[PDB]
Amino acid sequence: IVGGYTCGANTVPYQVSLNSGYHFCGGSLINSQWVVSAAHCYKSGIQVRLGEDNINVVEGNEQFISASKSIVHPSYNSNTLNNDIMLIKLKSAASLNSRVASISLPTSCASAGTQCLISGWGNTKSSGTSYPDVLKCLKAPILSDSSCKSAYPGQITSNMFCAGYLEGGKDSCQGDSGGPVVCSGKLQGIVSWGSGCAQKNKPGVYTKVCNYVSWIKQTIASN
Ligand SMILES: Cc1cc(CN)c(C)o1
Ligand SMILES: [Ca+2]
Repeated sequence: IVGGYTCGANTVPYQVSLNSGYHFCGGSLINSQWVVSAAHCYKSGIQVRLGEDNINVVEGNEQFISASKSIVHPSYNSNTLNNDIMLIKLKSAASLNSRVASISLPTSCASAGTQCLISGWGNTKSSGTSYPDVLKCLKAPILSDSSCKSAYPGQITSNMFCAGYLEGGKDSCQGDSGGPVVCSGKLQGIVSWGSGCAQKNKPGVYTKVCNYVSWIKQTIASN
């Protein structure tokens, strides 16, 4: 997250870190045994880390649970990043509490102008490289489909939306991949892609979660 703020320990209780020897992606806990992330975060050997603030220090509220299975969306295209969504099942159910909690799926799509919270352990620099240890947060509005398409000619599908600031300065970045965009207590987006970070007229692009609720529910119900 570039141009954000330090969230505060366990203030974003649905935020997970995906770890394969190191943090490589964010995710969102949607029930006691399932995480939603980006399909571009797919790899084998995933451990889900919940209750994290400082990802380099065991602070006492963590639960570390290995993934038993991952399900990449059947229509995910890695070139275009269309349908950039994946489900991860935990080998055992997380113990839910005030610091480890699920986030509700949307019942309807959020509109341009809706204020959301984006979070992650990604790069905090727009030019250089600096990775924070503690979770960073950014309040950002959803941008109109028209401005999103104008920002990225030929690249925005019906499964994507832009959020952030056309002036730049405040954005998601590398390492935030797969993490949450939460608006009014609903998971509306997944950190997906962009062009650099916090650059003028290049806002973050997010997977449009409301399009996938039926798939998520049916997949969970049979797996
Ligand atoms: C994970 C990620 C988010 C964004 C949006 N600035 C980029 C380039 O990479
Ligand atoms: Ca920790």
